[PDB]
Amino acid sequence: PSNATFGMGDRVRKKSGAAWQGQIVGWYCTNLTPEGYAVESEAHPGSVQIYPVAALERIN
Amino acid sequence: PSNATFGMGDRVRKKSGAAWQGQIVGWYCTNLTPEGYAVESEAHPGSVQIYPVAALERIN
Amino acid sequence: PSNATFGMGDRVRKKSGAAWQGQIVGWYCTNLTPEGYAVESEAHPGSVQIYPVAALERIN
Amino acid sequence: PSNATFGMGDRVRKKSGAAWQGQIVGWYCTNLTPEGYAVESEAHPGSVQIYPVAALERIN
Repeated sequence: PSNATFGMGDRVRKKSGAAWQGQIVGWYCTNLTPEGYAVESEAHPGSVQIYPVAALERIN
Repeated sequence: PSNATFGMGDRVRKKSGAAWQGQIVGWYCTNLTPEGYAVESEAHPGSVQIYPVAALERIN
Repeated sequence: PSNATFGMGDRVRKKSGAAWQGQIVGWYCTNLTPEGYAVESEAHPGSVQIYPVAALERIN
Repeated sequence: PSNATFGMGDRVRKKSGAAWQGQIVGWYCTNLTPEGYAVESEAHPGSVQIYPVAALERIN
């Protein structure tokens, strides 16, 4: 999107707390989370978790 | 999207099993769920659940 | 349990952020969340969310 | 429990669809899922998902 932090296919991980890592497969927006992403785990195919942008970091 | 069953803001509910109802706030796609939606509950603001298109119906 | 903050059937709600309210239906424990509860929403029968004890408050 | 299919610490996996594998860390019961388990992924420490007994199999 002309503005999003990440794009479909970006490989990301959660920065802290419970772990999660995999590819960006989607997106969501609410008043509480105005920029959120859906992420399919690379260890467990098919399982997707949603998180706010702040919780995620791209993997370099 | 030039093709999606639902659009942001559509009011939907789960057709069966565990209940869920509210507005479409997002979208996701995986091999397992090639057309999925994120839905923020209208009863519990801020809480979003993700589901495959098949599980949802627009509320008329 | 001879020690738990809440019991099955306790009516609770999330204290802040995304909302959630309903009855305690279960329990879990990990290193990250050594005291956690499963809660079935009272607005959406059948839908359960899990949270750490800290996030919940009994409803008086 | 004098009756449960699995016990805390059992190593299990989801039988089909989205994958999930790890240890049993908890339990829940609703009318919809009268026997459910919380499972912490062994690939993503700290992340727990809940499922009905039917969806899981112990790993031998």
